[PDB]
Amino acid sequence: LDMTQTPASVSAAVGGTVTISCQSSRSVWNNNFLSWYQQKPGQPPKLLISDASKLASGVPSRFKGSGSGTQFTLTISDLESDDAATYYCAGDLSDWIHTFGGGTEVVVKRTVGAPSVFIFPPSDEQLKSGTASVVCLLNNFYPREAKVQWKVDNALQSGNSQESVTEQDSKDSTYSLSSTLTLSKADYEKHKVYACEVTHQGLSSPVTKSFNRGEC
Amino acid sequence: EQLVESGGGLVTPGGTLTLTCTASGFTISNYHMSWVRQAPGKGLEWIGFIDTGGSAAYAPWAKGRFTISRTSTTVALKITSPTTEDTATYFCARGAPAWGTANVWGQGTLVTVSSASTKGPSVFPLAPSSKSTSGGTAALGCLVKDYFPEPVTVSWNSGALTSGVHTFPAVLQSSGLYSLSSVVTVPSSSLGTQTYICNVNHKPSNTKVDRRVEPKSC
Repeated sequence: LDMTQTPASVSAAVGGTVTISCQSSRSVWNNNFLSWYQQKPGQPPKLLISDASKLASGVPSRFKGSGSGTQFTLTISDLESDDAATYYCAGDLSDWIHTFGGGTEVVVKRTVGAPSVFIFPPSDEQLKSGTASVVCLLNNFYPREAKVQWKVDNALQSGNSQESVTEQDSKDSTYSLSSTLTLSKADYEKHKVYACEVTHQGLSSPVTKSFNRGEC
Repeated sequence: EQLVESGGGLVTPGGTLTLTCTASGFTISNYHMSWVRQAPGKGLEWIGFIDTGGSAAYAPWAKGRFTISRTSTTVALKITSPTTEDTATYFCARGAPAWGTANVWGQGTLVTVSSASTKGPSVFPLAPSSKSTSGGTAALGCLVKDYFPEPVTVSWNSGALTSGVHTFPAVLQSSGLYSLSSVVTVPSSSLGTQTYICNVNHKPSNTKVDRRVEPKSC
């Protein structure tokens, strides 16, 4: 690659330090035409540093750029919860070669926390249209990995769910996850017990939330 | 200093789309302007840039498929014969990415390359209950189902409610339509008193929906 950024992911607790590296295939222009960016979901990337070490406006001094020629480093000291983001270097390698590194995810380390679990039945409105979505919410947990198992009258459901996970929260450093089970109205109304079973490092044993179709 | 992008949206494969950026708080003709794209879940990729004289340079992969131009007040990117591989968020960025003048970027606009039709969402309640409350705290939300293309935005109580809100990334369903949920945790003792309304906007279909979410009468 013209620009090799490593590692893919780096992690520290609040107050800690993370180090991100970028190596260009040939020396960048003026030996220091290298910038660093921070990007959060739904946003354009934000310039942190240009000219290898020069802080952009509004950027705290705890973001430190160093290096020259082909070898550059971003050191983030005094890590904050709001540093949870993906970071990119960008280089000008002369000959109009402008290129980005592949990016580095920064994970803020945090005390292990179990999810709070909620299950939601399909709405009557949706059922009228012939489809039933059943939703299980896993709220505010850490670390990211979690397992959801759907059961319908104790039959394990497979291949009919999809899940989505939020970015790490900028304040409390947790994740949340939603899982959606999709059935036809006809299949939904043929069964009683709907259960969401959750496995996570913060749980000594799986947590199950359930409802009985129709019941209050 | 601000860049405002426009011109994105849905485009049929092999078609042609053009994106435009204008500037606020600075004089756009005084700068190089770059275009950068980012495919869903992927990294940043520099497409090309254009100098103050109107001379453009491109990444090797981008040549012939992208055209960058400018006027005294605008800079534009034309996408030639798009495939599904060109589906991405496109940014206009001042200068070049390594340069100190690249501190100003447009918000980014999604280009979706697809033959499929625009479709607005249905919005369903995720109602609070006994299976949805723990320790005095309940959860509720909205299921925003079956829309195309991205994006949708969700607010609660017209932006007055932000604490404890989680709006999930959309999932592409096997039907080819998107779905997402937005949830919020609230006091269970509030469920009878307080009003909770999710405000859904799907600008691609110019669809707006307000859904009030309350415990189901059972």
